[PDB]
Amino acid sequence: QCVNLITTTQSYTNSFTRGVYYPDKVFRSSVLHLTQDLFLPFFSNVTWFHAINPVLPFNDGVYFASTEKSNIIRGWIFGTTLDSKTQSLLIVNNATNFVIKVCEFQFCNDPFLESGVYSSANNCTFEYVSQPFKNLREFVFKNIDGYFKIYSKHTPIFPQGFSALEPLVDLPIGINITRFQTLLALNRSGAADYYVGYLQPRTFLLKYNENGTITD
Amino acid sequence: AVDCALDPLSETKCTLKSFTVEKGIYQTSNFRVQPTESIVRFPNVTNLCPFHEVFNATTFASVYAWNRTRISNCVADYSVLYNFAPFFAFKCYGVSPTKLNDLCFTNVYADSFVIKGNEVSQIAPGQTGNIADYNYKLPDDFTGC
Amino acid sequence: TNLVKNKCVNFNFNGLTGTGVLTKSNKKFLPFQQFGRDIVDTTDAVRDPQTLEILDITPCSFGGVSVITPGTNTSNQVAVLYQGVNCTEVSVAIHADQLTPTWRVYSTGSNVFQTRAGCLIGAEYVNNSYECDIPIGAGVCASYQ
Amino acid sequence: LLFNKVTFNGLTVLPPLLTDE
Amino acid sequence: LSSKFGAISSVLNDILSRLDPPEAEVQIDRLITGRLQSLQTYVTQQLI
Amino acid sequence: TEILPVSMTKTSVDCTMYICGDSTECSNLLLQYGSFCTQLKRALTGIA
Repeated sequence: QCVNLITTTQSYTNSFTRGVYYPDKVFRSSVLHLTQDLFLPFFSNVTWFHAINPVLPFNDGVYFASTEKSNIIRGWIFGTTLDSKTQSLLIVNNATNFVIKVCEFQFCNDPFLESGVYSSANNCTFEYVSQPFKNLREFVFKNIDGYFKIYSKHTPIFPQGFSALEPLVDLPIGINITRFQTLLALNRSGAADYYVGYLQPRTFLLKYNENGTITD
Repeated sequence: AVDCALDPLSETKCTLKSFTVEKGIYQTSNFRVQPTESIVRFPNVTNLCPFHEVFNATTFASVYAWNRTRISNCVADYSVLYNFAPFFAFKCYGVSPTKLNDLCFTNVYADSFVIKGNEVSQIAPGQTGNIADYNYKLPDDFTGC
Repeated sequence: TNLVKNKCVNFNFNGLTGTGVLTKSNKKFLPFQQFGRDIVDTTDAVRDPQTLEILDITPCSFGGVSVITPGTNTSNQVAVLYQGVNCTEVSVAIHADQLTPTWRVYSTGSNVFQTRAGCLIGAEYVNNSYECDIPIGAGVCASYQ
Repeated sequence: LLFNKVTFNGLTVLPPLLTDE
Repeated sequence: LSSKFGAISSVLNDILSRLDPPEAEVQIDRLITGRLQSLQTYVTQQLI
Repeated sequence: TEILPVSMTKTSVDCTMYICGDSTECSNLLLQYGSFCTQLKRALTGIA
């Protein structure tokens, strides 16, 4: 059901130092730690989508950022294929909690948000619900060693600041994820802007303060 | 002879390999305070598996229409199953019931069904019978109890 | 197992094994991070998986053992220097059998002196200054007078 | 001024024999 | 000490608890060789 | 002004807690490597 259209703006983020997250659960006080992990390169070409939907590859990590469109960008789909022949993920949010379930959903052509995304319910394997908590919403998805990691951090007011993304869930689903798709949550009968960046194997020098927070 | 663990003089004679030690200070060994106790700490066990609801169910399904329940993402506490009648008959294959409370598993499946007394011995890998061939059969490489 | 602090014990915090002294820490951890590491990547602080309290991990006391002797030709009396440790810790590890060297020097009183190089047992500290005969460390020397 | 300007798994640091004093 | 000189781990407690004593022997031997080489290098540099 | 180094930090190594750290199997395996521990301890004592 085609109900929306997007535009691809590939050239953006001339000044970008946002792709930073906590690589592990280790506390460090006034320590300059050298980390080799899947980070987002600084000043990289992040694709900007201006929707008024398409499938995007995962390729070992993806960065997601959303504008102050509250309750608009509140869905994410993951899986190697959008059909019932293989397992697929499904994540939804209601600005207070996160509901995650992985099943062999039969996705439609353009899910818009529930029967609006899938048409069947095959033999699922896992389901989870997260704990409760202009603004900026950043997200990072990883599928290393079967554990699906998600990092997030909310901050008011995009390139004029620095903030590290804290881990939220560590879903041990173990499914193969190659492609992903976002849900715009169209109103039943827009200005939804979201950024998509891909992680790469790079070395970073993390700066920890006295309280154990990544400062730079 | 010199017992090297008797006194510090014997220890410095051991280190110097000489019965006569010269005036001075000699490093013989290193001291260390041994651990007094052994502490093992784990988070509170709260995600209990649904086996309690499976065993405490009112009526089970038939032997030919048994319903399988999926057990995952929970702590398999096998000690709580003793609250029912003590008529449990344990017959495991490939795993020990005592060491089962210390191992990990990916997915656990529980099959429940009601049969008579004579068919209890038929629920085992390699058996032959009416129920074992037309109602419920276990594989040769079955792992569980 | 229950939590024990201010005591050298073998701890196991959710798979993190080791030995050390657990004390109350002033470190303000974040909810997602559990254990802390210093610049040399050694575990120096952990959180209780149940109480959620941050506990400093201090390695149990160790150091070199030095024997001070005037020479076999003079006398068999010796003094022991526990390098890099307070005399109180040595007294605690001697009262309760926790010290690695099985031999123990008799503490007759006024013979256990605390130096900046370590705890000295077997020699009495006098206020008179003499020429250094046996160098102990930190300006303290020993002699047989 | 000179003193103010100039500012564990088996490794022990031994103090010098002569102190700063 | 955090480096595994061709070993599955460097904690010296996971090796004795995961694999058999025969293979744990060669793993501990590799770790001992690595740490002894490190100590020798340190002592040589300290002598220089 | 002329500044000249006179001494450096005196260092001692257990040679056993570093390589093994309260491991009995590691100590028994290290006992087969000879007197490298003794040489290292003697060199460090000489430097000190």
